Parts: sequence; C-alpha cells; structure tokens
Amino acid sequence: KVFGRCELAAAMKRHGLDNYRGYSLGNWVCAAKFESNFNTQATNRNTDGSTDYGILQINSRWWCNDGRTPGSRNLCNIPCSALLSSDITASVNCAKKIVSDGNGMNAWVAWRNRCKGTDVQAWIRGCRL
Ligand code: NA
Repeated sequence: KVFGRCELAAAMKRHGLDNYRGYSLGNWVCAAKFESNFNTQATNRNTDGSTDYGILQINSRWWCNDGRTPGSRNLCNIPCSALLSSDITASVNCAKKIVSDGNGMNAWVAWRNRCKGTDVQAWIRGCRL
C-alpha cells in the first residue's frame, strides 16, 4: 500500500506515535517519506547482507527475521515480511522499540540527513487531525 501523507499521519497518530519519546508526528511522517516514499512494500538490501523492510525501513540485522541474515537478531520478534503489510501496526510497534534504545530517531539515516533540523511540522499541515 502507498499511503497518502495525511492518511499516514492519521494512522500513526492513532497508534500513538505523536510525541512518542518526544518526537512530534511530523518527524515520523518525514522519516517515512524519505525512507520508503510512503510505500509499505519497500525493501532495500544493505552491503552487509541485511535488508531494510517497510514504510520505516526496519533492518533485519537487529529487528526482524528474514531467514537470510546469518548471525542477526530479531528484537521485535517478528518476521520481516510482517513489516510489509498494509496494516502498519507491526512497523509502528517495532519502531517504538527502536526509538527507545538510546539513539532516538538517529537510527533512521534519512531522518538524520533530511528531517532533523527542518520544519518537520510542514509534513502534517493541512491534515485533519
Ligand atoms: Na534478523
């Protein structure tokens, strides 16, 4: 599923991401835009053999099991394919665990390079919510 901007903002709000660990909703919408272009089916392979999955591009080296990242962890206790669903619940619940690990949203390279320090509330302007 490819989300609309306000459609995704509403879904993340419903799932409790607005101000989660201090990150306003616009941060999460900005991260999703540049990580995945709002596409729940996005995948990208990394140099170390791991793969990033879903609308927030969660990585198989630590957070999910894809059966092909040897010596990796599965800290969200979930198959990576669950991160590709049109239902974003699994992605949001796993992202809550990531952002709570000490490094905040710096875990998402696109957020650090393209959202951090910008007017992130622009990403939810015009939305009803
Ligand atoms: Na893994």
